[PDB]
Amino acid sequence: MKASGTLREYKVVGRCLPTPKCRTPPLYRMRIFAPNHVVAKSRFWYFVSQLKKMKKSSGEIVYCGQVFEKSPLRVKNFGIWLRYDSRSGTHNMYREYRDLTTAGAVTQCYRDMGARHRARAHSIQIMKVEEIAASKCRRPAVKQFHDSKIKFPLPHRVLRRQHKPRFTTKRPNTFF
Amino acid sequence: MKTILSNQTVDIPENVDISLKGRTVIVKGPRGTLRRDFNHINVELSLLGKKKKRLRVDKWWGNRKELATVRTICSHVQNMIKGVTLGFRYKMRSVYAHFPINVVIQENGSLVEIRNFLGEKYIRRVRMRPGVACSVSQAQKDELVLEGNDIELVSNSAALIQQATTVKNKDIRKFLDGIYVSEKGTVQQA
Amino acid sequence: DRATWKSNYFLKIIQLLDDYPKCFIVGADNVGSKQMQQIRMSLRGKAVVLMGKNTMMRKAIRGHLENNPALEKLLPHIRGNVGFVFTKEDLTEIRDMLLANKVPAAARAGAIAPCEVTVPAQNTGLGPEKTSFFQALGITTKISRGTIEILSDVQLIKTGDKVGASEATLLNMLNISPFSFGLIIQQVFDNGSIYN
Amino acid sequence: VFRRFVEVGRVAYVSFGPHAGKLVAIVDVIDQNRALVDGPCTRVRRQAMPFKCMQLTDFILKFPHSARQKYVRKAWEKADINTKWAATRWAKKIEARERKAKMTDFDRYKVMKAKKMRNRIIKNEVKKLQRAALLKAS
RNA sequence: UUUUGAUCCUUCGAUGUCGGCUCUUCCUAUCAUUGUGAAGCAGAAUUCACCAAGCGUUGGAUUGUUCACCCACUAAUAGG
RNA sequence: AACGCCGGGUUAAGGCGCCCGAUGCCGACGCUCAUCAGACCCCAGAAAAGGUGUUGGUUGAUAUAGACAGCAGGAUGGUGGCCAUGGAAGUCGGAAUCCGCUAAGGAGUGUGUAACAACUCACCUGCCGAAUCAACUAGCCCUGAAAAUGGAUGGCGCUGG
RNA sequence: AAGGUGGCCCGGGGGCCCCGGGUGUUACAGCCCCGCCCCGGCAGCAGCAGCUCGCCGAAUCCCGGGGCC
Ligand SMILES: [Mg+2]
Ligand SMILES: [Mg+2]
Ligand SMILES: [Mg+2]
Ligand SMILES: [Mg+2]
Ligand SMILES: [Mg+2]
Ligand SMILES: [Mg+2]
Repeated sequence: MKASGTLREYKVVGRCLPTPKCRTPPLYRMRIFAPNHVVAKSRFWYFVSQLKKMKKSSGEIVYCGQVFEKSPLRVKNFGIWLRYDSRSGTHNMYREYRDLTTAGAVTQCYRDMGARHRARAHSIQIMKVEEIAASKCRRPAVKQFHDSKIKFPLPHRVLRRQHKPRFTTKRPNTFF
Repeated sequence: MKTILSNQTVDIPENVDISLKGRTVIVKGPRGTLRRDFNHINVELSLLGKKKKRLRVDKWWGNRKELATVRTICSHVQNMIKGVTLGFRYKMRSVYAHFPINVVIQENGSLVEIRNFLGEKYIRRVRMRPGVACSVSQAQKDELVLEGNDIELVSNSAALIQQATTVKNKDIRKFLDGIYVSEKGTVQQA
Repeated sequence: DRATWKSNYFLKIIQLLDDYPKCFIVGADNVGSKQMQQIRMSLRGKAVVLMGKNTMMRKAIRGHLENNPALEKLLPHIRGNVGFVFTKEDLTEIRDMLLANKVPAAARAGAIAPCEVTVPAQNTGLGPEKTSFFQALGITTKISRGTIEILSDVQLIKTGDKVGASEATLLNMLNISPFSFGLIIQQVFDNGSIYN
Repeated sequence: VFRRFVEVGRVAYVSFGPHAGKLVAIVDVIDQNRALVDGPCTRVRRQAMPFKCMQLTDFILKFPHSARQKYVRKAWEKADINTKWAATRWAKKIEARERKAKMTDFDRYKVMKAKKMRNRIIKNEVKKLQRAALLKAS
């Protein structure tokens, strides 16, 4: 699965269809991160297939809805649990990112895993996403930001709109 | 990771009078002046406080490579203070087994002629660095004394004479000849 | 584990400190543990001796400051090679015994000198040996028929000087310290009352 | 030798994007390169905005790092930032820039004639001053 | 890929097939020389390794021989 | 992707420093410095094993009731421990491995010793004040990496790409 | 409860004022959660506060400009 743009979070539930043996099978819920309801339903089927005797053909999906960020203007610290396949072997992780939304964070995880491990999106499975408090946050890149009087400058300021003149007299300054 | 901030202060004594044009530092005091350029290093050198009691040196957004350049400055400045106030006396004793090394000083301690090393006809006309004062001590048979403000120039000139008197093609574990540094200290103690 | 032994130290420090309110803050400086067992053997029943981690004492005492303020003056006192010497029996005799009891150990070639160290004129106690250790320094040593005899007395080390190995060797041979390793008194403390 | 610092409460001028030409306060910090921003009185919604685009001034309206928009509106009106802004020379050379884009052809002609005259007067007075300095020298 | 073999895509209306002589340049996996490290390196003599291929590496008896073996000098009588 | 001869529009697989039509986006997040760097199916070449180069992870110990270096001082007592043996008295084998002061002290790391001497080790006081230590794993780079006319990521060149 | 605002203590910078450090829970700054007040009540509404996040038009129509024939 390509992670194009930015993910949504969807609440998928489904079930096996009735049979003469059991007239009312239990419903099953998941939390799929995906761009759309089509790839959501597909990934749902893959996980259910890994755990339960259940295929898309033998069953049906009852409900796929989008789930909004209930607190979008608060800032949060998300804590993700992973499962990734190496070139050689598989490995579990626990990674902390610092974002506003579940989706923004998951995106950031994908991009980081890609940088640091060249892990391609299909290999990865998401198993738990928990918002975690500053007290319980372990990783020092996060821990440094919890401070009321944070302060820093912008030192070296690389110019943008380089080509708009392309030809000036004055050499550009970057110190303000 | 990108560390948001590092800094380290050096509380200087009242005798010295530093000043700075940006990165280039100048330090004056009793024994003389000392300038030193840091333009390669890229840091914030704040000279805050009345009585000029302390230097502070910030470093915003540094990684592991860039954090190492703070304490190195701190130390280079401290040694500069020693060089302006007290100075640097590098002692070094001439070791030999059988053949005695006839040493002689030229140009009021700038130059050093070293004769009869292992009975070699070649003679080592070693030149000291600028701002260095060679001198044979008194009350000691085999004793050079190199005085000066800059430790760098002193110590390099020391190694110059040391590597100049080196035994080629021989078992150095046995033939323990040549000049060797013994005691590093200052002109006046504190 | 280290965390539980530390909390155990807090279990000793609170019970003896609350029950017994009186300490002699003596300083066990470089004294050996065998010498310590002889002094503990002397003050086995009556006294109860203590050392530990400086911050371990800092928080045990900060805990004491809520209930018993008597240990408020102790916080600055545990500094240098310092330890408490809790005691119920008597104050002046334990003070004199603690200042006295020192076993003369070997002379250290290296530590600082408070006062002048001395080298008396006395025979070596050997056969024909190398005179260069004594004649290097500047002491008159004669060969009284084979056996070496010392002519004149000279004081080698002065107040505040590093003890070399050569100047150390004669104290190592005699095994007689000028000043013994020991336990130095700091202050007396009787129920919230300092004695200099 | 840094003079302006990113401090919660500091005002920034928006260079480009959708919200160009607008003033806005830095409410909070997320990371090295992304901050929470809001400008209630200038018609800008509470939103994320990277430090890249913005360029910070020397004004620091005071409020807590997580203060909800009410206390910001009151503190903004209380300080009266907008007027001090309009006093700044900055804004004046911005309005000049814009008037120069708006420049009409008739105004362009009147201006050319104004220049022509103002510069002939200056040329006369300056030449008399140079002969005056020669007179002073002589 | 300096041996040898395995293969048959190219040429049989013809690519002159073994050795020596003469001559140029080229590679380095350094025999010797220059500078240096290590040795169960005291000095001498001798071993191992790094930079380095710019300059050198012979005269003869026997065999068509390449190869082989031997005498003599050498700093060295390295390999392609 | 398949073709009669043409005008207009749009696309595929590929691409957009300049050669060479097109980003002269205020494009987003990160990694990496190589005195042999690296650059897109088939493709025209390299590995096992390393690295206190660096970036992340896992597990297990340690931590503000405050370590771990560091400088110093002790750096040892039952005890020549019993069984082995000839001796393990700290230092072939083999049995031992409990106790004391305790801040801590093994029937002992090395030099040096049949074991001591001499130098020396684990363990802790003095000061010191926040995070520290060990073993694994995978990411990039590096070592491992030699052949003959002068030479080829297509060239020029490229290190906020 | 705290990423601790005023108060208190220690420092460090000025001779009553300014800057670091330490306890702590609203006080002249705030944040977090439960219950009850007609889903508490008021506009407005995928918001010209011209881009905080989407999917659509029998639940949708209009106007304008260029090119070729
Ligand atoms: Mg064929
Ligand atoms: Mg032919
Ligand atoms: Mg022919
Ligand atoms: Mg080579
Ligand atoms: Mg030799
Ligand atoms: Mg091309």
